[PDB]
Amino acid sequence: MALEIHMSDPMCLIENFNEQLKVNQEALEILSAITQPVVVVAIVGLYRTGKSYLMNKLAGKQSHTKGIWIWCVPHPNWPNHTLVLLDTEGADNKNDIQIFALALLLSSTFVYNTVNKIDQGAIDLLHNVTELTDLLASFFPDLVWTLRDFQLVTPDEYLENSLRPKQGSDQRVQNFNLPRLCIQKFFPKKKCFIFDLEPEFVQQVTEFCSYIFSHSMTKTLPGGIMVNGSRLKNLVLTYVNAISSGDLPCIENAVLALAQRENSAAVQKAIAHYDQQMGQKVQLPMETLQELLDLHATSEREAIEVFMKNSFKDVDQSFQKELETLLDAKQNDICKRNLEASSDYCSALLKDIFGPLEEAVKQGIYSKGHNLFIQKTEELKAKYYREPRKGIQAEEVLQKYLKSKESVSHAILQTDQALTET
Repeated sequence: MALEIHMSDPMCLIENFNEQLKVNQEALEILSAITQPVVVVAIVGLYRTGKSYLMNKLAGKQSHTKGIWIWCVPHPNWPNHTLVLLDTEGADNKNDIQIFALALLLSSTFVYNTVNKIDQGAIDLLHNVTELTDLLASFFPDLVWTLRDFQLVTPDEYLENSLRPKQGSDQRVQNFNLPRLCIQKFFPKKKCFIFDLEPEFVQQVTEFCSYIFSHSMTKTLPGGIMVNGSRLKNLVLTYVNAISSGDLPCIENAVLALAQRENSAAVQKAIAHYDQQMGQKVQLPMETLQELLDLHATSEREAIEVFMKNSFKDVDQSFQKELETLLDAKQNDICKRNLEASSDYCSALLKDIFGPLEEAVKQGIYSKGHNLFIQKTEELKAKYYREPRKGIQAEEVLQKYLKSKESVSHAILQTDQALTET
């Protein structure tokens, strides 16, 4: 089951309106339904607003300030891959650093979109967002630093030269090297672009898109764990609830929370499959108990397989043992329902087979006599035993009914013997 989604316009994902970080639930239902692997490239534009121009070129064809906006499009070069675009723009206060580090945590490519040239303020700002996403192999996202509006030096050498530290040890050169060295090791792969309709300006914006479409990889987690639309939803809920609660987002707790949710979903898909198979193949008045248990075993082994194909790092087999106890409870319930259905069905058979019989004795039709009453009851037991499928509780309910009619049979014998003497 694969559901490919293509949306025409971007939506709001995280809201920083007022003071609390609110999550747009409608954007999560669209994201969760995505089954393909996602390539999340986050676009963060500082200072001047860029009318989300880079986001539209990456999508294949309004203000995104205090919050993150998401846009899911199919990858143009990678088949069966979903391109997820995150756009956000913003001395800037501390509330925008939280959403920038969020976009950095959710992304596999971080597009830093500033203006003019690389100043100390933009480096200090990028250094600040890397601290909220704690860093304590290749799951770190790559940096794409774009510069708008402007000894031959290439843009790549400029970015590598804008981060080259100067030797020294005073508390004003160390503070000059600390942010420029903290992002040197944070982003292992770096790329720089210089921007300036003009026929030459689109040349740099297309090779920027060609670099994003050819280099940006599927987002992964520590442990070689590919991320799709469902797992990115849990990453957002884990990271947002971490920031909104005052905690620093730890990544080892995000993967455990994701594992505990995919396992809870696994035991539900197993029970759902078991309920479907059991509800479609079982009519309660079964012929024999063994035929009901064989139906349960076939549905049980299929449910266990559905769990194993959807589980993810089952800790101590706690979810598998939980599933096996629920299946055993359904085995005891269906066997109890099988006996009740056999008793209730067989009770309705006696009301119709012995209905006219106990109604005939009420009018004294055997008050002759009794030898014709025992042979008529015996005749009705042959019709009851030759019913097509009545369950396994057929013998116990018949005897329980016959022992309740002993007083009626003894009374007919008294009347039959009372008139033979006269």
